[PDB]
Amino acid sequence: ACYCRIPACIAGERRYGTCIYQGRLWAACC
Repeated sequence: ACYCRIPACIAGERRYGTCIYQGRLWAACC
């Protein structure tokens, strides 16, 4: 599954895109 994260993905995840909520930009991390 993919998670929304700030400021970076966590261990063993890779960034594939972006989430938008609460007026902020999140890394989509899978």
